[PDB]
Amino acid sequence: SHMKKFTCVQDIGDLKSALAESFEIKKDRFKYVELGRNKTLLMIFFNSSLRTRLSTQKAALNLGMNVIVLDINQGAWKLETERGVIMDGDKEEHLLEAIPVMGCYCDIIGVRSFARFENREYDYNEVIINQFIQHSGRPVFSMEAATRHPLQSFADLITIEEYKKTARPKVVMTWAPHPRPLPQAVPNSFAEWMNATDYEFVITHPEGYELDPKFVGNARVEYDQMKAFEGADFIYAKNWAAYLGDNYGQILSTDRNWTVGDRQMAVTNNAYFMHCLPVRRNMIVTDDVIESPQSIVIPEAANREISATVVLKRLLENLP
Amino acid sequence: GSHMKKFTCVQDIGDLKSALAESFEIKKDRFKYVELGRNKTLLMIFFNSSLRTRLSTQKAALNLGMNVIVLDINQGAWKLETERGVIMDGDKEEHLLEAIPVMGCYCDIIGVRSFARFENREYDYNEVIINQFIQHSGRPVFSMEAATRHPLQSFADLITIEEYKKTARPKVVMTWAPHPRPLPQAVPNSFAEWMNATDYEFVITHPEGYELDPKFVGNARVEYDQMKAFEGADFIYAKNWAAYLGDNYGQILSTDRNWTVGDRQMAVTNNAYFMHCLPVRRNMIVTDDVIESPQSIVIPEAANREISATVVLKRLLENLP
Amino acid sequence: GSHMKKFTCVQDIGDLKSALAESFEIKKDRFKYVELGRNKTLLMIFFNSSLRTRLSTQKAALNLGMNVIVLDINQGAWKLETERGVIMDGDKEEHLLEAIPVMGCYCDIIGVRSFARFENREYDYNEVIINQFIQHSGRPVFSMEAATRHPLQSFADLITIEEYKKTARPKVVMTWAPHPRPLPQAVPNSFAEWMNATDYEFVITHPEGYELDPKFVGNARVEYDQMKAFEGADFIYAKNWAAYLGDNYGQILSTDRNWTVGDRQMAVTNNAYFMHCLPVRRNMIVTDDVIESPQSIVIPEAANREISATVVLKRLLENLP
Ligand SMILES: CCC[C@H](NC(C)=O)C(=O)O
Ligand SMILES: CCC[C@H](NC(C)=O)C(=O)O
Ligand SMILES: CCC[C@H](NC(C)=O)C(=O)O
Repeated sequence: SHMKKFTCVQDIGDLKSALAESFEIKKDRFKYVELGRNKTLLMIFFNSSLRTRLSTQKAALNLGMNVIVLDINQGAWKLETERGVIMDGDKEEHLLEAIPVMGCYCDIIGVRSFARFENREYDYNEVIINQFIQHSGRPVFSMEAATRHPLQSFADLITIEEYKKTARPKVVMTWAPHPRPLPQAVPNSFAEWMNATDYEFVITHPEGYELDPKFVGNARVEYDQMKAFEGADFIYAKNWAAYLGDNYGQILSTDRNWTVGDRQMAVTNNAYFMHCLPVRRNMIVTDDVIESPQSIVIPEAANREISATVVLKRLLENLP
Repeated sequence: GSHMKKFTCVQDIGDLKSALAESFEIKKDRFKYVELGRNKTLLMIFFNSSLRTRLSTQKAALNLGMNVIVLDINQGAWKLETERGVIMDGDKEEHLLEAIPVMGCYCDIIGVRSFARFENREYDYNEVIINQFIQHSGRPVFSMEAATRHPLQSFADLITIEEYKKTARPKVVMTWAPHPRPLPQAVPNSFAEWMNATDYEFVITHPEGYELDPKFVGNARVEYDQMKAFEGADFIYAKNWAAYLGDNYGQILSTDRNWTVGDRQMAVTNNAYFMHCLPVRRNMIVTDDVIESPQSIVIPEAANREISATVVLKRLLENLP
Repeated sequence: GSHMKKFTCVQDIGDLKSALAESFEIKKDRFKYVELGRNKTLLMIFFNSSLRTRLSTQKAALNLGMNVIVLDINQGAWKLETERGVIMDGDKEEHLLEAIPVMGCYCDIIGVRSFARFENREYDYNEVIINQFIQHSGRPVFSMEAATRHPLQSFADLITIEEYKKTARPKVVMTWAPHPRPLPQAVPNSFAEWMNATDYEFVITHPEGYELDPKFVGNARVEYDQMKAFEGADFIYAKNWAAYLGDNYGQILSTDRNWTVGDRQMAVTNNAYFMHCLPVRRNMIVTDDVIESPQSIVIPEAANREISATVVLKRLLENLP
């Protein structure tokens, strides 16, 4: 296991052993508290965060690491992302100096940088997250980039294994309405990871909301929500803005009929309800559904500490 | 008392005597229990500003060798929707109902600061928010100032009065003072609550209309004449608060600068010490001269916030499963 | 020199030789003194933005096994009233006079960053604020950049020049450069102050009207012809600063892009290295090509900020009561 970064499911290697370490740590949280002694983790945020912000610090502490959270934009200087521009305006520092500089004071870097929805190529080529990998001079892990969110998916995996009633459950990812255009990072990431399992994976969303093929893989895509839900064992709801052609980053619908309510859950095999959070109640899911005992939203969130501890541990183990 | 499950009111601290004992024990030997909280994580959550609580609590946690995570919800996280059963099709991204449980997932103890909102007296006085953390965080919760109390502060105030008192049962007078904005009655309520728990001679003095909730006032003497209350006092605890009674909940009834604690009033005291929880608006709450006088123990007071916090944190730790 | 009570100017570091010695000692063995600062708490206070100082200082403190509390006053705390004897019946909730002492209550060492306000030259140059922390914090105070100096930076600059110099006494040229906003002369002042303390050949080059305070310029050669100053330089330290003399204090006299350090000027140097404290506005202060060239040691420089901080912090620790 030579983890040099953590941005996609490939980086975690064999899911079996990965899950093994996961539950090992769930059972004995501070087992490796000495592993990261005198090792410093730098968490950088370009966007808001409750779970990632908190869960990652806890994870680092579980490994006895030093933690430095940097909310660039608030305490530091707004960065100029484009190269070859005359910085005679708004920005004081260029990303080109910033990244290297930040790498100077830590051993591992965590970066959260939501898709900007300004240019699909820029977003999907994951320019920013890649520059940290290229010039930080340190191992970099994603706290959600423009197109993936491995730390989240990994946790989702852990919780499904943790709660599944059979070896290969039917896991259905469903779109839901949201008032703002959200990245497809979570959906992309979830699919990517589910496709890596032997689960029966199905993706259901409205017309026009198809995700990038490379992520969809060969998962069944059902345009009829009620159909996809039939006999599901797990429902993973999440909204995302359009991706195809002329609608990149746009809201094509706010059809409240997709709001995961009791109507749809009923058709499932008494499936559990999952969501990465934050969640807008009575938009993505009904108060009753999320409050029902089938909702494992919290246990899920909880596992974020685990996924992070494992990834952090791996990265540490491979530090020079 | 040694079964601390939370810390929101004076009842939670148990026997004042032993509590004060631990306090001075730690004042003397600050890191005596530095190993107690090893690998134990404290989560401090702020919904409002803070200098003293923000700083003093982190130091306290470190004194116990704990891990500290300060979260300024609203800045780094997502604004929460507090009301239940609403359609979150607007401003907010996350609901308090998910937020609290989630936060509990990553720590062992939680500290919350949530000022009274002055929107609905019942909501504030039923301490809905602070209680939901207690109900759904799944962790021991301590108040960094709720809507109606501020135990961490009062406890420190107690420690400092004991620390400086010249006699066994001093006359401690709490006095209202003018302020340009409507402030919570959390500090006053809390102070009374704690003073009433002592054998001190406690007196509360404020303008007409500013009476505090009876359950807090207890049976403390209420003097509407400031100069009278001040007579022969040993300690003066000044603090402003907005009206509470009936139609004026959360409102400024007066900004009478005559109540500003100046030399005029101190003179009538028994050379009393001056106290205030801070922040303090100079020449509004108290005169520059008074606060700068040697009778002002404002800082030593503030300093004790580290102590009160260390003790509470220690107790909470000791009772962690 | 070995009894550090504060760190605001080059005098505080003592003998440069031994100072540099410790510097490289730590560069080689980063956590050598990780036990030195155990159970010692550092409080970093920011009144202005910061990437390098904010990060480098926390790392430094960790290298010494210290506790770190970063406080972004203004965001999490209460805006302070700086002027004394005012009636705080407005905007501010807390006065600097209470704030400083209070903050000192919870730490062992304090780091403060407070940019020059450019409102009154005397106020800025008398370094009123940074001095009040020294006067009333009750703790050793070190500058994270005050109104007129930035020792932590200069010390690092020194370390990197020694680290890269090709001869015993290189020609180090500090050059002004255009900037759209009026910047403090703290970095330039500080750089000169430290260079003047070395046996290097030091030259300062800037446009007419931008002369720095004499006490800082010392007896360094001042060349108004940029191209002349650059001739055969071994190190180029670029940095913008607003006017200082008489009627133009804190003002932009020029934005002459001819001073932008580009290849044109570097060519005339002795293949000199390029330095800058950062942040840097590309194609304003320096050309993309210049800063990206291999002669640019901008990052190695920034990196040394961790070292300068670790040394200063170590010294301060060693002299704690
Ligand atoms: C972790 C989720 C972050 C974000 N959600 C929102 C609502 O901003 C997203 O969809 O990527
Ligand atoms: C610690 C005091 C906090 C607050 N003060 C202000 C000014 O908001 C209050 O009166 O509750
Ligand atoms: C490192 C200090 C940077 C600062 N510059 C700005 C942009 O305010 C200054 O000139 O002091």
